[PDB]
Amino acid sequence: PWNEPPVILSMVILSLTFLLGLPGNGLVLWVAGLKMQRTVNTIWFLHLTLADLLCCLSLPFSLAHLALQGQWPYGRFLCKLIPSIIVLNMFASVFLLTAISLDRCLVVFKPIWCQNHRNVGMACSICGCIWVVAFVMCIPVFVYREIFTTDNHNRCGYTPLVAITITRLVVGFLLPSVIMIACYSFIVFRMQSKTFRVAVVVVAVFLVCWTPYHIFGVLSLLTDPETPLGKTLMSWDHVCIALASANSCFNPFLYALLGKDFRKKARQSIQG
Amino acid sequence: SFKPMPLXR
Amino acid sequence: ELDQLRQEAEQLKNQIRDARKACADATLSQITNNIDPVGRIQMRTRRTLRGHLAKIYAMHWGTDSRLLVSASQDGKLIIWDSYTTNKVHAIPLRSSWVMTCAYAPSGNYVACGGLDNICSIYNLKTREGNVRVSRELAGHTGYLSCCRFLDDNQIVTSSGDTTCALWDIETGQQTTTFTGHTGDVMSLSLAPDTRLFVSGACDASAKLWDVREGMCRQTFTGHESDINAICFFPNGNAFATGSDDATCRLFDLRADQELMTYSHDNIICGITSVSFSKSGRLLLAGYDDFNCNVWDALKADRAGVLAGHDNRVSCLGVTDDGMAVATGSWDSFLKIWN
Amino acid sequence: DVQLVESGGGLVQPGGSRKLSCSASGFAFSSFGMHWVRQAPEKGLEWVAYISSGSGTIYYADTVKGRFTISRKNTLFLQMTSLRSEDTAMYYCVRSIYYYGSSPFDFWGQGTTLTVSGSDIVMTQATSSVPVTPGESVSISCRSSKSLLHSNGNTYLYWFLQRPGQSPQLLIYRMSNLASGVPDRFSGSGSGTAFTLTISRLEAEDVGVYYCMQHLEYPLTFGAGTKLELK
Amino acid sequence: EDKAAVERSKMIEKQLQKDKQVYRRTLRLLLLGADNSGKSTIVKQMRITSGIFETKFQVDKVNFHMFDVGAQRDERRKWIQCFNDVTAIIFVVDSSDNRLQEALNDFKSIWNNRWLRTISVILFLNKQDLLAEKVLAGKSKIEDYFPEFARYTTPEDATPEPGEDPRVTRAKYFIRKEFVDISTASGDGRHICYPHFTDTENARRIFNDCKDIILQMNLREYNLV
Amino acid sequence: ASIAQARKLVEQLKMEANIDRIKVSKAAADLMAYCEAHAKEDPLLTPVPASENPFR
Repeated sequence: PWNEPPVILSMVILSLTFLLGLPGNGLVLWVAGLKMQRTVNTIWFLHLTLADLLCCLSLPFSLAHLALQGQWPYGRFLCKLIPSIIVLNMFASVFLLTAISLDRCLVVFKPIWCQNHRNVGMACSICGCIWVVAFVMCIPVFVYREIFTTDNHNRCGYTPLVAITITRLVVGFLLPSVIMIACYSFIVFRMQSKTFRVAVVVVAVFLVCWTPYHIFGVLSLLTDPETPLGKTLMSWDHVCIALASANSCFNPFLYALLGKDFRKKARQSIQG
Repeated sequence: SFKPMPLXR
Repeated sequence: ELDQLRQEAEQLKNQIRDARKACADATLSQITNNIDPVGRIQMRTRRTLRGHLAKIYAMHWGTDSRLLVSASQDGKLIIWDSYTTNKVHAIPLRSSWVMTCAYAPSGNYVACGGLDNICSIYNLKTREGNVRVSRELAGHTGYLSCCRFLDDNQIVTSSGDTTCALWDIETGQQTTTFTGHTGDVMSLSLAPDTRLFVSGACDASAKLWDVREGMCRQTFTGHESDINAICFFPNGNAFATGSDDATCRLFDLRADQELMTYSHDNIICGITSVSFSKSGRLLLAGYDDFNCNVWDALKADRAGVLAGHDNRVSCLGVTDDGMAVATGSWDSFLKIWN
Repeated sequence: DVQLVESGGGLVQPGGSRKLSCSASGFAFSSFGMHWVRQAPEKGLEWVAYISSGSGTIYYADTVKGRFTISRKNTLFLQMTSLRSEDTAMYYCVRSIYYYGSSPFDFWGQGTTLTVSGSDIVMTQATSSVPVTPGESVSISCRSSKSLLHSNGNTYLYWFLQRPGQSPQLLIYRMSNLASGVPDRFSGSGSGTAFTLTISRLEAEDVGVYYCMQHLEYPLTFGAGTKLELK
Repeated sequence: EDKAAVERSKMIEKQLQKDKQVYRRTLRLLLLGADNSGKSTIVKQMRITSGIFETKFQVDKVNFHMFDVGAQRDERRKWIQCFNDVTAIIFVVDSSDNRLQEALNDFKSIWNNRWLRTISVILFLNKQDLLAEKVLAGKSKIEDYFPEFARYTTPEDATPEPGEDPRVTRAKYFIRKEFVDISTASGDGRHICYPHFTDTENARRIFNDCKDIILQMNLREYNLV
Repeated sequence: ASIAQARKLVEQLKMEANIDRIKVSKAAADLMAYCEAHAKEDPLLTPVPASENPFR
C-alpha cells in the first residue's frame, strides 16, 4: 500500500528502527538495571538508552502518520502532545550524546579533577538538567501545533516556524555536533588507531543520522508550498525523519555494547 | 498562515 | 645423628599411611550409591544486602540465625537485619584490611581482624549505645586469617604464622598456642560441641586440635595446593576442606582419612569457602569463577548453582536453623538465598 | 556513667510560653531517639513528644500538637506555648534507640517540675493498689483497647517501675524481654490485649507504682498504673 | 516502631555515602620491596608484631595510602590477594648488585601472578648513587653476574644526567632494561611498568604515574582505549 | 635446634599413629544415617513454602 518510493522507504527505515531499537535499548537498560552497577559510566548510558527507548516506543505514531499519509487520526490534544512526546526523546538523546562526549573528554583532559568531583549523583543531576533543557526545547512545538484544513480531512501542523526551527538547529544539532567533534578530536589527539576508529564512527553515525533532518528543516523555509521543490522536499522529509529516528536504534550498539565487558554481561544475562 | 508537518520537526 | 630421626619420621609417616589404607574397606560412594540424589536443588536470591563500599571478605550468622555481620576491605563491619535488610550497626575498623570476622553465639560480641595481626573484639550491647572495642588480641606474628568464638570469653584464631591460639578475652592473653603447621594457616572452624577445632593451612594439610589439650591430634592430607576453606559437618565428626586446587574433600575424624572429593572437569577456579546445610546433605562451596556451587554431600556430585555475582564469592555462611545461605562477594553484594 | 538531666522548668502564668531542656552525656546522643514523658502530680504518666535520630521524624500527643515543639550537641529542647493549667507536671527526658533487639526507654532523666498557676490506643488496669511483703510473690496486670501484636510477631508492651520519689526504670520491654540491670526476680507475659508482670521473692527495692505502656503506634499512651506497697 | 529502625538504616546509609566519596577519592598503594631496598627511607621521605604500617601522603589535592607491609611471612601469594585493588604496586629495588637476581625474581612474581593482572607496577630503582660509586670504583663488575653486560651497549637514545660518565649509564640502563624485559614478557598491555631512578621528587613521581594509571583506566572503562 | 625439632616431630607422629580408628564402612554408615535423620528439619533440600520462608 502507498507504493511511493519515498514514503515506503521511510516506513521501511521506521519499521527497522522499531524492530532493532526495542531489543537494542530494552536489553541494555535491563542489563543496566540488573547486571550492571549504577556507576557514572552507567548513568549516561542509562539516560541515553532511555531517551532512545522513548524515541522507539513513540514511533508507531510516525508509522500511523505515514500510512494515513495525510489528515490526522486523532483529536487536537493528541496532535498537540505527540510531536512533543517523540521529539523530546530525540533531542534528549542528542544532548546526552553531547554530555557523553564532554565527559569522555574530561576524563582524559583532567583526571585529577575527576578524582575529586566525578560521582554518580553529580552526573545524574546533569542528566536531569539535560532532560529539562530538552523539555524546554520542545514546548514551542506543543504551543504552536494546531489542526486545520490542509486536506480533504483536517490536517495538523503549524515568524515562529523559522524562529523555533533555527533555535532548535543551533542549540540541538550545531552545538551538540560542534562539541562532539571537538571532544572526539581532542581525545584522539591525546590518546591510538582504535581510539580514532571509535571516535570517528561515533561522530559519523551522529552526523549521518541528523544532518538530513536539519538540511530539510531549513529548505522547508527556503521552498514555498505548492511547488515541485516543496512537494519533493516534503516527500523525502519522511526519510529524513526516519534517519533521525534510527539514531535511537544505533546508539545502544555504538556506546554501551562496544565494551567487551558490557556486551559479555549482556550475553551472559540474556540467556533465559 | 498554516502548513501541515510530520511529527519530527 | 639427625639422619636417624629423619628415618624414623619417614617410617612413622609410612605406618600412618599403612594404617589408613587398612581402614579403607569401602569408599563412601559405594555405600551411598543406592540413595536417590538430592535432585534439582535450585535456589533464588530472596534478599541482597546492598551497601558495602568495597569487596567483602566475611559474612557470619549470629546464633539468632537472623543477623549477619559482613566485613569488607572498606574498613567496615556491618550487621544486617537479614529479613528486612536494614543495617543495624556499622562498625568502623581501625585497619581497613580485614580478612575475617565472627559473631559470638550470644550476639554480644563481633570479632574482626586481618593484615594488622590484631584480632579485635567489638562489643555490641554497650550502655553508651555505640559500638566500641572491648579487647584487641595482639600477639601473632602474621595476618590473622580466621577466627571463631568458643564462648563470650574464649576466641580461637588461625593466623599466617602457622599457629592457632586460644585466647582469653578478659585477660587478652593467649591461654594456649597450637602449633604444628608448616605454612600459613588460612582457615578454621570450631566443632559444634566446641571441644575441638580444625584449621586448614597452605601446607595442603588439615589438622584437628582439642582446646583442652593444646596439640594436634590428627593430620589429614590429600590436596595438591593450599587449603583455602574448611568446615565441620553438623555431626561434629567429619569436616569439609576446599583448596585453591579447585577441589574440596570430605574428611572423617574416626576414619582418619579422606572419604569423598567434589570436582568436575570444567571447574578450575580456586575454592574460597565451604559450608553444610543443617542436615549435612548439601555441601555448599564458593569459587573464584564468580559462582557458588551446591554439592550433594553423599551422592558426591554437583546438584545446583548460585550465581549473579560479578566477582569471586568470599564467604558462604549458612544460617544456624538452615533457613538460608548467604554469599559474600568481591563485588560488594551479600546475596541471601533460599 | 550514662546520664540525663532536664532543666529549665519553673512557675508560669496561664497562657505563658517557656523552653524546657534536656542534657545528655555518656552515650552517643545523636544516634538515640529522644522522647518526652510527663506526670501530673496525682496521675499516671502521659506521653508528650518524640524526635527520632537524625531528626528524621517528630510526633506529638493529640493534646499537645503544635502548642509544644521539640528539637535536638548532646542536648534537646521542648518549646511550649499557651501553657494550660493541665500542663502542670513533672517532665522526664527519655532516650530510645531503635533497631532489632534494641531496648527503647532504657534510661529516664531525673525530671523537671513545671507549674502553671478517641482514635488512640488506650490503656487501663483492673487495679490501683496491692499489698505485698518481702519474701512473698506478687503479680500485676494491664489491658489494651487494641491487640499490641504487630504483624512481625512482637508484642509491643513495655513495663516501667517508678520507685517512690525518683525516676522510673525499664523493667520489661516488648512484653517479654528483661531490661539490663533489672533483678531476675521479675517476669512478664503478654496475650494480645491483656498483659501481666510478676515478681517472685519480693524485696523492698521493688516497692513502687508500675506503669504499662503500648508502643504499637503514637501516641504512646501509658496505663494508669498499679501501686505495690508494703504490708 | 520498626519505621524507626528503618530510619536507623537510612542514617547508616548516609554515613556510608559520606564515606564513599572519601574512599573513592583517596588512592590505595602497596609498597613491596626487598629489606635492603630503600623502601624504609622512601617512607621516611614521605609525610602526612604489627603486620602493616599504612602511611598517608598528599600531592596536589590527591592523597594516597601507601601500605608498607610489616610483620608477615615471605609466602606473599596470600596476603597479596587483599591488595589486588590498589591503583599501583610500588616495588623498590637496590640497583647495587650479589642479590639483584632475587630482586628480578620478586618482580617476576609481582608482575605475573594471577590476581594482579590489572595493577600497574611503579618500580623505584633506589640507591642509585651507591650503584654509581660501586661501578666507578670498580668494586664489582656486573659481568660477573650478568654475562650479557659484556655484550650489551648503551642505547642510542639514552638521556643521562649532564656530567654522568658512560659506565654508570651502561649500568643503569642495563638494569632498567632487565626489569622492563620481565614487564614486557606478558605482552598484554592491561597493566604497565613505570621504572624510575632515585630525594624530594619521589612523591611527584608517584603522582605522575598514578595520573597515568587513572587516565588509562578511564579510557579502558569507556571502551575508548 | 634440628635434633630437638625432629624428636618432637617423631613423638608427635607417634602420638597420632597410636590413635584409634574405625573402618570407613562404619563412618559412611552413620554419616548416611545422620543425613537422612534430619531430611525434614533441613529446609534447603526441601524447597520452602512461602508461608514458612521468612525471606519471601
